[PDB]
Amino acid sequence: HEIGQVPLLTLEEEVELARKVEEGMEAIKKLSEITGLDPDLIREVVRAKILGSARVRHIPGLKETLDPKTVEEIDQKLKSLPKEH
Amino acid sequence: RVEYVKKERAGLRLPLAAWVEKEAYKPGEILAELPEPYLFRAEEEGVVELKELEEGAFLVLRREDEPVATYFLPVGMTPLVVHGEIVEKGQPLAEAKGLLRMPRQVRAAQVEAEEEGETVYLTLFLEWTEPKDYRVQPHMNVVVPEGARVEAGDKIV
RNA sequence: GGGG
DNA sequence: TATAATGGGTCTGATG
DNA sequence: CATCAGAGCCCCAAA
Repeated sequence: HEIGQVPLLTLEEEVELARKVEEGMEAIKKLSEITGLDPDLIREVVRAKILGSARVRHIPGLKETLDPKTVEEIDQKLKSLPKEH
Repeated sequence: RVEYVKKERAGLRLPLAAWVEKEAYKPGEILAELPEPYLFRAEEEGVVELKELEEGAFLVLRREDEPVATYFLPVGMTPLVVHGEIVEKGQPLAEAKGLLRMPRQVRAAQVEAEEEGETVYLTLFLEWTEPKDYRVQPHMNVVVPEGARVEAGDKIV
């Protein structure tokens, strides 16, 4: 029943979502170059904020524990950038 | 649909007594009223380049392929020529029949009037929009908002 | 499935 | 690692 | 009026 709540994608929104996902993937590569941080770490912090404060945990593979404190520091180091970055 | 903004200069000859004087003409505004049919005649030699808008048309004579005259036919002007036609000087191009006025999708910036006997030759600084439609497909995405003024070479899709 |  | 594939197979007594 | 927990002992050969 829960699965039937989410409508099936049209060929357009199928390509749109798949497209936005691939662009976001590249936006974290180009974002680790600028910031000079770990790609994986960045992409996790991007997840922390989209999913919500319900999930927050130490992702084994990453080097810095993911407590609300260190995500806020990386969310500010992100917001600290010029409009073009 | 991209409403492309064109801004050129064009002319038109009317009976001086049928022409209402104004330093500009907003869309739909009356430009002249003729008590009888008056044949807007050609004043240059060349091959016609008809360009019909929504209402009202353009008409560009050329020698070789260099433009030599650009005429403007407002509403009320039925063109008596076809595209690519050869016109000798003085041959009637269109016909005005009573009230003629600017089309809705085009306006007159400046207006310059030279008088010559019982007529006026208007040099209208016209600016209008010519829409072109583009079909968009499922593999493609529109990267431009509604009302976004684009310059040449910009990406829309 | 039998015994008591 | 790439056709497309998108919703399963008795029998009684005490307690809320 | 529905849901859950009870409903004898020991022994054998089988599986």
